[PDB]
Amino acid sequence: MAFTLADRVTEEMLADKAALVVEVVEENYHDAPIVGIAVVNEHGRFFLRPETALADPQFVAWLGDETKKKSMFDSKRAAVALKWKGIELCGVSFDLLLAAYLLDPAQGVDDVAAAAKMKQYEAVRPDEAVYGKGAKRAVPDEPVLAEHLVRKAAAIWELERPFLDELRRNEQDRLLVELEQPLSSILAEMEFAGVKVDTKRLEQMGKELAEQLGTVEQRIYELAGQEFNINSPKQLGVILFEKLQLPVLKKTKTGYSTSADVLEKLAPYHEIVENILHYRQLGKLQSTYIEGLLKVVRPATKKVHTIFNQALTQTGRLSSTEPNLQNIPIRLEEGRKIRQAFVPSESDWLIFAADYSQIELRVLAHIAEDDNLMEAFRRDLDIHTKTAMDIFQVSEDEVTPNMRRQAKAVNYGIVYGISDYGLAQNLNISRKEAAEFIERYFESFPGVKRYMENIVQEAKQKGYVTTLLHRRRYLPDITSRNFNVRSFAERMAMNTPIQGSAADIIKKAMIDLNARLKEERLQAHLLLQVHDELILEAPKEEMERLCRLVPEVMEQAVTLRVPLKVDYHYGSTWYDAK
DNA sequence: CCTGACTCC
DNA sequence: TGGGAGTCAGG
Ligand SMILES: Nc1ccn([C@@H]2O[C@H](COP(=O)(O)OP(=O)(O)OP(=O)(O)O)[C@@H](O)[C@H]2O)c(=O)n1
Ligand SMILES: OC[C@H]1O[C@@](CO)(O[C@H]2O[C@H](CO)[C@@H](O)[C@H](O)[C@H]2O)[C@@H](O)[C@@H]1O
Repeated sequence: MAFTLADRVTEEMLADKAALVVEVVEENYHDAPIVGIAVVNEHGRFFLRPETALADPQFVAWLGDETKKKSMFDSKRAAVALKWKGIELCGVSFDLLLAAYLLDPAQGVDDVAAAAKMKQYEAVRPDEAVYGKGAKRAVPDEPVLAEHLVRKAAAIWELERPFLDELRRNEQDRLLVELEQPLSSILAEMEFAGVKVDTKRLEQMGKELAEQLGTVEQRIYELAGQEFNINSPKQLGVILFEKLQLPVLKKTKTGYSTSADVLEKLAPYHEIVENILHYRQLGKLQSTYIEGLLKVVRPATKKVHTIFNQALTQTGRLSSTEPNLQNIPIRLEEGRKIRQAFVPSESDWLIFAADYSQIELRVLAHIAEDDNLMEAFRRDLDIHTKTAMDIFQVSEDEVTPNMRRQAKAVNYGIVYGISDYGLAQNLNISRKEAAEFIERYFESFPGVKRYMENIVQEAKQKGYVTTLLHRRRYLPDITSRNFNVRSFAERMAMNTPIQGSAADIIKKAMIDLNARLKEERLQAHLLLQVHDELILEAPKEEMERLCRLVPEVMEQAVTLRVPLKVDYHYGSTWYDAK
């Protein structure tokens, strides 16, 4: 494959359509080096040294010109790496990573060669083959690097039309061009902005937490009558089931289980299990949300810059890494205080948080077209209280707080394909009763039962299920003769349209919201998405406007057979936005 | 490296 | 024997 290893940018490199590679080899692309650039267009194939091209005013103009269209793979990686150099990338019209992901998330496409494999294109090597793995990873010599980047650009160039044609075939071209590609740009902005962190506060928390871990630890050794590694399920298992001879409720492939559920169930036998559960909660706060977080905060700006993986989950959700900012504690007050350390990036700005209320159950109502469930939402009746009345067969007055929490377990459990066994184990109740709860649920919401049956039938017939905005998931195990393998696929068939349609909706909301913020020239901007909620920061002056704009945009992103409902709060820290 | 903890939706 | 994720310590 012929290409020019160029020493300067020329006009023919700047055509109004091109495949572009802006190579960042570090997995975490924030403030990462760009090791090489390739361009393929109608006029030829070119390799450019970053030091050259990125200092060349014409090439920089071209990159930032939205009418000069680029086809790329993982344009967010390039856009963010470029942002860290103060260079704007616009005009990305095709992203091969996002296209491959929409066509089949199960393939786990993470490099151009893997995408190319989908169309039997083989004139390009896998990245791991060129760079090496683990401790062996290195940028090769220029001629080897140059050929690799050009081959990746040539592949994107040849593969664009084939991928667009299949997407169009699948009714997924708009999903790519109108949803995922614009979202990619919004996520790039979010990641690059980062979130500001009050490190003094975390370090203090860590100091205090270290004291308490030592206290709990020593008390556990007292109760056990022995020292051991409490963070070793293997050692813990010997203490519990051999030394203290507590009952063995469950084994894993490797040995005795010490899961939270098992330890909870052992509480009537020995008090130490409650101490141990507490110790492990504290240890995770320390290791992950104090120490782990502080490791990744940029010391001069005190910001953390997550990476949202847009092409990973099997249902269309994002994930968040290094650090994961989608699993910051909230359920326990001690852990929830971590959120006091997430603060606005400017003086006199505030954090604004908006969350969909029960979006999965509303989506289930919509998709199952169950009159009873639809009506409950149409009238905004508390769905957990409703399900309690049905599964316990009582009037609204007689529903105790605990009955509501059990009904809640049923409501989400049904959405996740739970069995009477799992429900009984989760609520620690009789399995006979758990079975009754489920039978009563289905008797009360017959449309949901028909949905579960129908969607499993559809998956068997088509080989995949689909979401509201035409995302798909293939389920080749759905007709397996093996009960376990088939059962798992059946649960995926039932859950994916629900979870994935919810993901579709919040993504569209993010796009609609950014349009409105820019439309109104507000300084407010998105910081995070946490599956069913959006977190922003803005000047304190803008709260009044956001209180109106943010929920309206989120609620109206799509129109279902039931309303969508959005709650929202704001305050001086993420913790206080409640 | 994998497993089994913890955390979130 | 409930869906979708990431990180950490221990082994
Ligand atoms: N028994 C339960 C309860 C909750 N969840 C989950 O944890 C998430 C958050 O649940 P939650 O906040 O409690 O939902 P709400 O309906 O809003 O509860 P509530 O009305 O009391 O505020 C859910 O999306 C679901 O993934 C679950 O898996 N099993
Ligand atoms: O850049 C995000 C994009 O890159 C991929 C590889 O193509 O994932 C890589 O980067 C992730 C973010 O740092 C890492 O978590 C990872 O392990 C690495 O392979 C895609 O999966 C992702 O969408």
